[PDB]
Amino acid sequence: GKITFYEDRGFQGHCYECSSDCPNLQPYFSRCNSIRVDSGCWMLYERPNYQGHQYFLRRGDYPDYQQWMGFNDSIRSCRLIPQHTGTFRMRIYERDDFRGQMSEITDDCPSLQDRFHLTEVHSLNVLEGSWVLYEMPSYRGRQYLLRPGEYRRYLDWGAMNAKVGSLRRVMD
Repeated sequence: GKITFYEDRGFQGHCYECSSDCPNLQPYFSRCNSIRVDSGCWMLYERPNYQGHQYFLRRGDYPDYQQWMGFNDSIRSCRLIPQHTGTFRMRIYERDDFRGQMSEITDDCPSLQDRFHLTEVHSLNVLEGSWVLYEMPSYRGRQYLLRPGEYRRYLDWGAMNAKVGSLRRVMD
C-alpha cells in the first residue's frame, strides 16, 4: 500500500508518504488537507493510537478533507487494512453481548433500515474480513472500522451511539 498526506488542499504544501500502519503521524506532518492513495485500503484516524474520528480511503485523489467526510484537518494515525478475499462474514445483534435477534451479513448493505428494518445494532461479531460501519445509509456520515473480532457493545467500535446506517466490505 502507498498513501501520501498533504498539509494543504489540492496536493500542496508539506507532505509525507506512508506504506504501513502508523500509530503517530505527528513526527512527519502536522495537518492534512488532501490525500493521494496510490494503493491499499486505509483507515485514517483523527488522533494518535487509532483514536478519534475514523475515515476509510481507497485508491484515488482526495483534494479536500470533505472528500473523505472529514470533520477537520487532523490525521494522526493510520492503518493499512488487510484485504480479505472470498466470503466476508459478520453477525449483527439487536442487543448487547450477542443477545436478541441475530442476522448474518456476507455482502454490502447500503441501508440496514431497508434490509432489516433496524436503525441500531448493539453488538456484532466479525468472523471474516474487515468492514466499515457507517452512521448513515449509502456509506455516509461517521465511519467505524470493523476488524475481525467481537464487539459486544457499540462503544467497542468507537461510536457514541448504536445508530448504524450501512455496512461495507473492505475491498479494493
